Amino acid sequence: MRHRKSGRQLNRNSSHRQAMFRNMAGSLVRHEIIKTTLPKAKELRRVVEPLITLAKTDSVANRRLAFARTRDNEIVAKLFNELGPRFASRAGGYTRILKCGFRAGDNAPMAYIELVDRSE
Amino acid sequence: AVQQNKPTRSKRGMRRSHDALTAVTSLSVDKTSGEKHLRHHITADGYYRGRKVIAK
Amino acid sequence: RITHIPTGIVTQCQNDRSQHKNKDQAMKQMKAKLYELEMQKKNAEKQAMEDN
Amino acid sequence: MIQEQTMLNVADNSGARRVMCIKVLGGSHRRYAGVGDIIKITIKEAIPRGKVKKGDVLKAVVVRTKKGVRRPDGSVIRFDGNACVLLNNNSEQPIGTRIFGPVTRELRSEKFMKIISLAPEV
RNA sequence: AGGACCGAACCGACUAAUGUUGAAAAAUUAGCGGAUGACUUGUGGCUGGGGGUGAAAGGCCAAUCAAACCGGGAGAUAGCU
RNA sequence: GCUCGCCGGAAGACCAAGGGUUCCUGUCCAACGUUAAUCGGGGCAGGGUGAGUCGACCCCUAAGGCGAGGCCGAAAGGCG
RNA sequence: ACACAGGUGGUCAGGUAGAGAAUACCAAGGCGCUUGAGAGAACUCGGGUGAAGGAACUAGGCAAAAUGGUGCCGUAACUUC
RNA sequence: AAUUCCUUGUCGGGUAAGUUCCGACCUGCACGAAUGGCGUAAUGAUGGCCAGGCUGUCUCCACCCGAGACUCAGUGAAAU
RNA sequence: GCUCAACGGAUAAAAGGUACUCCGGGGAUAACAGGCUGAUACCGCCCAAGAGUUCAUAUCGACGGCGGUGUUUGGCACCUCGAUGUCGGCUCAUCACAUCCUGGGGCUGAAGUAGGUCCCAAGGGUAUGGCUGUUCGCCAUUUAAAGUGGUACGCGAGCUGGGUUUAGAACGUCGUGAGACAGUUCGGUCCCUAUCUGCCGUGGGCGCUGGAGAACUGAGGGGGGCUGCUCCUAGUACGAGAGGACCGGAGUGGACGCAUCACUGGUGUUCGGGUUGUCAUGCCAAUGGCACUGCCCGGUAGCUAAAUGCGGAAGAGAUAAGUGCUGAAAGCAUCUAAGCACGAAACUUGCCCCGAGAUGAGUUCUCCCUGACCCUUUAAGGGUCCUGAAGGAACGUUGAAGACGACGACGUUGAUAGGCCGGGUGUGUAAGCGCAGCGAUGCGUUGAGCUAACCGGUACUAAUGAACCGUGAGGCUUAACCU
Ligand SMILES: [Mg+2]
Ligand SMILES: [Mg+2]
Ligand SMILES: [Mg+2]
Ligand SMILES: [Mg+2]
Ligand SMILES: [Mg+2]
Ligand SMILES: [Mg+2]
Ligand SMILES: [Mg+2]
Ligand SMILES: [Mg+2]
Ligand SMILES: [Mg+2]
Ligand SMILES: [Mg+2]
Ligand SMILES: [Mg+2]
Ligand SMILES: [Mg+2]
Ligand SMILES: [Mg+2]
Ligand SMILES: [Mg+2]
Ligand SMILES: [Mg+2]
Ligand SMILES: [Mg+2]
Ligand SMILES: [Mg+2]
Ligand SMILES: [Mg+2]
Ligand SMILES: [Mg+2]
Ligand SMILES: [Mg+2]
Ligand SMILES: [Mg+2]
Ligand SMILES: [Mg+2]
Ligand SMILES: [Mg+2]
Ligand SMILES: [Mg+2]
Ligand SMILES: [Mg+2]
Ligand SMILES: [Mg+2]
Ligand SMILES: [Mg+2]
Ligand SMILES: [Mg+2]
Ligand SMILES: [Mg+2]
Ligand SMILES: [Mg+2]
Ligand SMILES: [Mg+2]
Ligand SMILES: [Mg+2]
Ligand SMILES: [Mg+2]
Ligand SMILES: [Mg+2]
Ligand SMILES: [Mg+2]
Ligand SMILES: [Mg+2]
Ligand SMILES: [Mg+2]
Ligand SMILES: [Mg+2]
Ligand SMILES: [Mg+2]
Ligand SMILES: [Mg+2]
Ligand SMILES: [Mg+2]
Ligand SMILES: [Mg+2]
Ligand SMILES: [Mg+2]
Ligand SMILES: [Mg+2]
Ligand SMILES: [Mg+2]
Ligand SMILES: [Mg+2]
Ligand SMILES: [Mg+2]
Ligand SMILES: [Mg+2]
Ligand SMILES: [Mg+2]
Ligand SMILES: [Mg+2]
Ligand SMILES: [Mg+2]
Ligand SMILES: [Mg+2]
Ligand SMILES: [Mg+2]
Ligand SMILES: [Mg+2]
Ligand SMILES: [Mg+2]
Ligand SMILES: [Mg+2]
Ligand SMILES: [Mg+2]
Ligand SMILES: [Mg+2]
Ligand SMILES: [Mg+2]
Ligand SMILES: [Mg+2]
Ligand SMILES: [Mg+2]
Ligand SMILES: [Mg+2]
Ligand SMILES: [Mg+2]
Ligand SMILES: [Mg+2]
Repeated sequence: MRHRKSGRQLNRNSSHRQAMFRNMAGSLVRHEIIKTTLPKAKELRRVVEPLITLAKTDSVANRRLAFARTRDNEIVAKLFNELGPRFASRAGGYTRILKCGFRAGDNAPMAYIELVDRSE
Repeated sequence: AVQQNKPTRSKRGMRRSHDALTAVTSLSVDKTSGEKHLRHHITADGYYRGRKVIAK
Repeated sequence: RITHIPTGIVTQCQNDRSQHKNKDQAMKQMKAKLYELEMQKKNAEKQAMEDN
Repeated sequence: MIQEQTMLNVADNSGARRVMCIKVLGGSHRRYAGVGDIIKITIKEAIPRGKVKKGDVLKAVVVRTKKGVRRPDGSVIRFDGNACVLLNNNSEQPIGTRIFGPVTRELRSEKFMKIISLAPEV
């Protein structure tokens, strides 16, 4: 069934998905572009964009809610100072999914998820 | 649940009728380098839609 | 089983191994229990006779 | 959903405390009982000198269901506690005189006219 | 004090499910009994095939037991296939 | 290398038993690993175990084994 | 028989809560189990929750569900006291 | 009755309804006194039965979370 | 000199158990099922005394007879002992009619209601529990009725293992004993990933004659087909009363099926909140991890039921049993022989779904292609260059679609999905700070903060322009109209 049940299970625990998408969102912000499969890319897109949505307004309250998620100040410091200002006027897609190829090991369709505006 | 009589080569081939592989055969040349690749996939060095998207 | 149609007393028998053999025994026991019912109705009218 | 083996309370002045529905009267394979359906119960507990006694089998009508009854507007009158009213087995004629425990307007169907008339509320 | 009580280690193995070309030629998960004793366990010995040992099932004696395994008699015999 | 998750009266850390180089380094990928494999308890070469105080050996001894003569038994051998 | 969910004697064994070597979460230390990536059907297995009823299930309350600690009050028949 | 064939014996109790269960009568097919007879407090992973509680056992399933199943890449069996 | 009496005499001389069993063979020979048969069994019929107040046939039916069925118990060993697994229950059924109910009728010891019996009829429906391992049966309470059987007394490569025929033990009885019991009792491993056939769903290839895109007709087939009660007619007909209709027409339920979340609820480990233990974020504060989601309390979408709608039919054609008209054979009589008219939930349609692989491969509408040269045993041939259309497929973003394919929407000439924004829903008065208080904590800011797939907008991100396949007016014979 799963009629209108937008969320992807990823063959894992729910306690694993909260920590996989926490550490993978963390390495996307520390770096600027990472490499993973599409089904993780289409889903990381659902977690990292609500952070760039969040850090457009700095406050003590917004730092906490951005610290419950991602659980590390370095990502919180990378947010609110870099990304918030760097994606200010744009209202929408703060990241880009880009298909590349496959892995030698398990043949998984991969993609380079990237934050937009990286022509520095 | 085992089997009763041995199947033939005929039955072994008719079953592998639909196991036959299929190629892509219709690639796209990029606007910049023209290196052939898959539709909606980056090149070997980082070109995509006539643009170095790997930025490296 | 031998069930009497007017009365309703049942007479079962499963002693031997043959249906033909259990039939005669169940017919015999039914023959006993039906006649012994007649001996009580003979005494029931006799007891009511003594009550006058 | 009052069905077989359901332990109902009693809601009249007859004597019983706990009854148990043993058959939902009304139809073949009939699963449960509802609003004002007639059911067959047995008495599991009574008051000492009362009218009915333990181990007797008579009819009843459900009055207050824990699942509740739906009104035609999409509203429900969900009570809290299953309860019934004992009846004569041979006629409508409820054996009670003091129907306690407020009942539903959905019983007003001329064969239960005595039930609503003796009822306290609703 | 106790062949006492509840309950881990340790020992044992009653119920259910899974498993039964299994992970495993008897185990696993959730429960369970004993748990200072007629207890359990390490190391080293002793008792042997019509014999050993047995809180006694005809159980156990190297995944084998109403008579172990190996070699020989032996190519036993088979009115049977 | 940075987060995460598991064990923590163990899946941690030492000995005995039993194995026998599986220890470490350089290098290699056919076979072995239930996948790939640059990697490895896999292949090849080299190096590695240093004791008066640890252990054994040694001194003594339990159950028990063997057992000079000896007793007994066709022989073997049994018992001491 | 294997790089096998098995078996294997002795010793050391911290912090917080706790009666405890139970158990939970961590320290030191050691590992993620030598196939993975998607999809999210029936069905199978390990589990969660549930309207009204509450054994009506069934060979049988099998399995689940429930009870569960400390202090105190109170505690029947019968009895070898 | 771990014993009664006939038999679900008969009467009583429990239940709306009780081939089982408890008490009793005695026509004991075919109980019986150390191959012990009759009771008996406690005990029991013991046999049968009842009640309270409690719940998906059931009325009648519904949904959800994980591991297979299903698809793709690698390796690649078996009874027959 | 031998009841060497098993008397062509195996020795001068000899009993039993095996459920601890083992080995070699047998369907040469049993148990389970199938098969042949049909004594018995079950059902129907025939003659008819008698019962029935009178009367044989309303309903029963003695003494006797004749068959059917393959549902009983058996007979025979034909089949299997180099395996055919067994009763009952669960589940899923399916067919037969000797029909339990509903439907249509005759007769009646049928006034009415309610029944008895026989004929036609298989469309659908055809109990829940206490006791037993039991089927059956008894009992309680219903229902319109709680049919009888076949189907390895259907179903263990689907489940259970209670019963029964492994190994333990005991009682009663039998035996000197080992043991034994159509006596009994407590306990006791139920194996297999489906090649084929079959069945349930879903696709690929090719064909359908130029190709492609849509919409239908429609042969064939499947699903569905149940029924109670109350009321009106009328408390009329009938009946001394007591009681109490047919037919026709409304309303309200049960069972079953289809469909759907607007309502009521269930789940809702992607949402919010509370709290215990402990570790960590340098520490307070504030959070995160772990302990089945730690335990809980609620809850969006979706799914789904106990929730909410709907369904069976009416009517028609042709008929069964049956009822009549006209009416001869047979001056009469008579439903039948010619002819005609009524007559059931059964048959064919009507309702709904599948459906042109219906190879008998249909029909209609629309769109697209009307380029040049050689060879040749010159034929619906082969080859080359120039164009490769409509359309399809592939790929991509995904769907209330879905196992995989497929199917539907969209692909910047953009709303398909993610994000963002407004709104809604849910949870509930966040964080920080101020004040009150020794403190936990409360109040104020504030029905705020956070808000999952929900609703309406918006191109910010991703659906890149091309390429790949598919062609170039479509054979032969004949007829009918144009020329
Ligand atoms: Mg997987
Ligand atoms: Mg968790
Ligand atoms: Mg294939
Ligand atoms: Mg224990
Ligand atoms: Mg020997
Ligand atoms: Mg010899
Ligand atoms: Mg522990
Ligand atoms: Mg090396
Ligand atoms: Mg390899
Ligand atoms: Mg090496
Ligand atoms: Mg030195
Ligand atoms: Mg000595
Ligand atoms: Mg000398
Ligand atoms: Mg000597
Ligand atoms: Mg391993
Ligand atoms: Mg191991
Ligand atoms: Mg501790
Ligand atoms: Mg550490
Ligand atoms: Mg699942
Ligand atoms: Mg539960
Ligand atoms: Mg239990
Ligand atoms: Mg539990
Ligand atoms: Mg009795
Ligand atoms: Mg005696
Ligand atoms: Mg005795
Ligand atoms: Mg004696
Ligand atoms: Mg004794
Ligand atoms: Mg006692
Ligand atoms: Mg004991
Ligand atoms: Mg009971
Ligand atoms: Mg594969
Ligand atoms: Mg002789
Ligand atoms: Mg025995
Ligand atoms: Mg044999
Ligand atoms: Mg036979
Ligand atoms: Mg007469
Ligand atoms: Mg006769
Ligand atoms: Mg037959
Ligand atoms: Mg037969
Ligand atoms: Mg013969
Ligand atoms: Mg046969
Ligand atoms: Mg009549
Ligand atoms: Mg039952
Ligand atoms: Mg029954
Ligand atoms: Mg069966
Ligand atoms: Mg078992
Ligand atoms: Mg048709
Ligand atoms: Mg039809
Ligand atoms: Mg009149
Ligand atoms: Mg009436
Ligand atoms: Mg709700
Ligand atoms: Mg919840
Ligand atoms: Mg939460
Ligand atoms: Mg704190
Ligand atoms: Mg941690
Ligand atoms: Mg708990
Ligand atoms: Mg809820
Ligand atoms: Mg043709
Ligand atoms: Mg297309
Ligand atoms: Mg627009
Ligand atoms: Mg969207
Ligand atoms: Mg506040
Ligand atoms: Mg909070
Ligand atoms: Mg929001």
